[PDB]
Amino acid sequence: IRSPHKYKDSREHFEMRTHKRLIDIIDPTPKTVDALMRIDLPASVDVNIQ
Amino acid sequence: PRKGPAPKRPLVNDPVYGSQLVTQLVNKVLLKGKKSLAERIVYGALEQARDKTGTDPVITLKRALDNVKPALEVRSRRVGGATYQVPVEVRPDRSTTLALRWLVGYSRQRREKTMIERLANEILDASNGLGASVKRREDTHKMAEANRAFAHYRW
Amino acid sequence: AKKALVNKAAGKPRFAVRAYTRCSKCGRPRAVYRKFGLCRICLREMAHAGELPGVQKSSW
Amino acid sequence: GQKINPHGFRLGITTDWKSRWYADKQYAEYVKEDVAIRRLLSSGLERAGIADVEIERTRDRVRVDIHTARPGIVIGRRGTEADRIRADLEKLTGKQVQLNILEVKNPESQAQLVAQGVAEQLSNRVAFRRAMRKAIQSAMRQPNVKGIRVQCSGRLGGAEMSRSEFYREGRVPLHTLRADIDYGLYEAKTTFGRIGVKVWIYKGDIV
RNA sequence: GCAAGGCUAAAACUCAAAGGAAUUGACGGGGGCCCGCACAAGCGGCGGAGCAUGUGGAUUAAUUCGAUGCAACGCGAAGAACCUUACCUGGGUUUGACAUGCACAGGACGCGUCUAGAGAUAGGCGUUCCCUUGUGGCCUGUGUGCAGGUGGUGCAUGGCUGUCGUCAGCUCGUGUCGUGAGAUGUUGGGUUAAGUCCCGCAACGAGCGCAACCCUUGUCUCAUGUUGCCAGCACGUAAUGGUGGGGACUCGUGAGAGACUGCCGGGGUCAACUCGGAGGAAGGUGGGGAUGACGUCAAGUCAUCAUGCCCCUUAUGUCCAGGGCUUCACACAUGCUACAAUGGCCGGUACAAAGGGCUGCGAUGCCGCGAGGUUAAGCGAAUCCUUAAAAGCCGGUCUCAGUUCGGAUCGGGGUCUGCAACUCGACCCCGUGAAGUCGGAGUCGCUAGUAAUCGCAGAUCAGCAACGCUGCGGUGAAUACGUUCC
Ligand SMILES: [Mg+2]
Ligand SMILES: [Mg+2]
Ligand SMILES: [Mg+2]
Ligand SMILES: [Mg+2]
Ligand SMILES: [Mg+2]
Ligand SMILES: [Mg+2]
Ligand SMILES: [Mg+2]
Ligand SMILES: [Mg+2]
Ligand SMILES: [Mg+2]
Ligand SMILES: [Mg+2]
Ligand SMILES: [Mg+2]
Ligand SMILES: [Mg+2]
Ligand SMILES: [Mg+2]
Ligand SMILES: [Mg+2]
Ligand SMILES: [Mg+2]
Ligand SMILES: [Mg+2]
Ligand SMILES: [Mg+2]
Ligand SMILES: [Mg+2]
Ligand SMILES: [Mg+2]
Ligand SMILES: [Mg+2]
Ligand SMILES: [Mg+2]
Ligand SMILES: [Mg+2]
Ligand SMILES: [Mg+2]
Ligand SMILES: [Mg+2]
Ligand SMILES: [Mg+2]
Ligand SMILES: [Mg+2]
Ligand SMILES: [Zn+2]
Repeated sequence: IRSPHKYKDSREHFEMRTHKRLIDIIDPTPKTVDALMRIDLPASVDVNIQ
Repeated sequence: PRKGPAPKRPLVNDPVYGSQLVTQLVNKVLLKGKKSLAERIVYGALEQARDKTGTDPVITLKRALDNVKPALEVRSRRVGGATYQVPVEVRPDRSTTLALRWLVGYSRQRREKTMIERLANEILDASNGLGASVKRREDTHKMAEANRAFAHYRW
Repeated sequence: AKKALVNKAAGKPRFAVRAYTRCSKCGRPRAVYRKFGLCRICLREMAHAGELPGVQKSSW
Repeated sequence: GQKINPHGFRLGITTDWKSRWYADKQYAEYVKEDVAIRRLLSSGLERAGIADVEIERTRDRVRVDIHTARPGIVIGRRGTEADRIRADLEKLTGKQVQLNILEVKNPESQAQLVAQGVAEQLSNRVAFRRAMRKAIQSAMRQPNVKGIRVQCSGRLGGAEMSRSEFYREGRVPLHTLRADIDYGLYEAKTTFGRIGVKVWIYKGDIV
């Protein structure tokens, strides 16, 4: 509801998107797996290594 | 509307009976979006129409509509401190509409059990000039032919 | 709300069903979302301000 | 009232978010200390004129970019208030904090610095029409400014009945999505209550 | 003067005005033109019944406060058994549940027991880290300022919001005209959804609005291949794309192409623009959203927060247990389920979309008529669960009855959540089977994937009074002569 009191019929719509990508299945070479995690990703990017 | 006339919608030919008059009847019977239900009523009543005559049913249907199409309607108009009815000429595709509404309407309050035998008996009684749908035809005509004195104010 | 009731809802109550939520900015007992911890009012200024990431106005 | 916030309407198109993190489970955790950092900074550093506060957090490492018109004041005598509030910013969150008090290039083409400067003058018994024309004429002297609106509303000089007045120069197209419209709100602490100062600055379309 | 009455003509007293012309607006049962589900033309309702929910009044110890023509009334409340809670009765407390500053005195705290409805009070115990070695932290004591107040004023206010109205308007700079308020520009001719644009003119410009920029849906191209897809290979067991694998098709989502009166014909000052084509997924704003100019209503909110005054401080602060906010001669309002055969019931079978999931989603198995219980796989998820969509289709039966319609109310028996289901939760089983047979004067919504009807999901949330609200897809109409009237 927009108003702080008694105006039910006036409303907002907020969303929250979340993007997913890069399901890459690279070779676990022990030379690479060091350099996979050396780079600083930005603050607004999450990463899992599963 | 203020901005002139609106385009009207084309009706596709009916597959069982190759006529657009049948598919214009199923849209009058249609309630609550039950169109496959509305077509079983119209197809079922037309099959019962040939079971009591032997004749093709849409020929019986067009004879039934020609006995209930009005030619003069009786639209109302106020002039001063009094009102009256002006007899005006029904354009033809309104008379198709206004007669299909009377067949569906007067057979929903008819004395049978199911809608198939209610609708079929009203079609057969209108193609002989007997039903209540035929009775509103001459009631519309006798009302409009009792007011020829007011046919000079036709907008 | 009243400042005693904001501290009471923060602590650990007797009979753990007796707990509830308040807005983390103004301490409002109603219309508090669980994803944010905020009421309907404090969600609306903070989303316009760009102060909580990922949230903006939707049109479709 | 009737007009939307100019920052949220252009969020994700023209302007940009202030908090830069991600939280799949620890979201209300992060918001509850987000609204505690911003209380501590806004109440205690108001002489410096905070433009805004950016908080980006990367896995138990929160970095606070706080902008001001006057970078030398909050540091003081080689960190007597800078690392002081940084100490109270670690007693707050329980985490090691990078702090950066940067700059403002022109603190006259910057709403929330223009709006704070007018309300500081409104809390000095200055005539309100005099304070509103200084902020406008100092802003149109800036190069990349094509328009400014300043609105003050409240009791406006100790009058009994509240009213609202606004001036404008240039063009402020609020209905334009491609426009770069800055926006500020600050609240004068006068002796007759509160006066809200609103500033809209138009700085070209899009880069 | 026959009369009606004419002529001459005061004052007491009372008021601070009474007037004249012009100006801007508002209004008219004035005029011209124009629009809008405004009417008409249609389709389905509401007002009658029963229940749900809010409100008026009444009641009560209290039924906390706010909202009150449109623009209050399934509104604040996106969840009142305790909590929430602001109210009532009663029991406690009083630098206090919370913050700091100053003055004298040294562990806070924790677990466990007893008392009490609880709050708290006590028997106990574990105990001073820090150099309470001076100096730190902390503690209550003891005060002091103070803290605290959902106490008042929305007619002192900020903020935020409704609203006229998503109506097409509202103004300014310079010039000119008028003693002046003011006028002109913004009028006139067309045209537009539009102060949209063109042509004229003592006006020339400019700004805020309109349009555009953004999101969503409608077609295509390129990139892309898992957890998604399966054309052609191989396995297909169990037919569970299950497997090797494929980049074809969809789809997912990045980047782009596309619609502009661009092209043709007629009309128009050759102009704006309009009527009709061609090509295209789409044609003149393609559909819908986001977006509320200057202001109006002393509109709403001091109970989101903030705040100026004002009041309370052994209480109008604050803790707790029970009760209330759910009462009930009535009245209104918004909905739901109905009054059946275009239907009910039973059996069989088909086709979605958008969402949720770790204090979780519970597949499978097993027990129960059933709500459920139990066991436990897989899954922070295009992977697993939610998840069987319901209408629909086909078959059978009922046979127009207050009924095999309706499912209120009441009797009995249960399950689950929770410390706790009496006041006052939902769901399940068996029994019971009320009013209601289409609704008076009146009144509402809707112009197309709309109305009508059918399910599914989310938020708040332990559970829920969810028939609400915000969304999602399924099936899918009837009409519009027209502008006289409201
Ligand atoms: Mg609760
Ligand atoms: Mg006059
Ligand atoms: Mg008029
Ligand atoms: Mg319309
Ligand atoms: Mg009508
Ligand atoms: Mg009723
Ligand atoms: Mg009340
Ligand atoms: Mg409503
Ligand atoms: Mg209670
Ligand atoms: Mg007000
Ligand atoms: Mg005008
Ligand atoms: Mg004028
Ligand atoms: Mg314009
Ligand atoms: Mg627009
Ligand atoms: Mg008022
Ligand atoms: Mg009021
Ligand atoms: Mg107060
Ligand atoms: Mg209580
Ligand atoms: Mg209530
Ligand atoms: Mg039944
Ligand atoms: Mg079935
Ligand atoms: Mg079983
Ligand atoms: Mg059947
Ligand atoms: Mg009866
Ligand atoms: Mg009957
Ligand atoms: Mg729930
Ligand atoms: Zn809040």
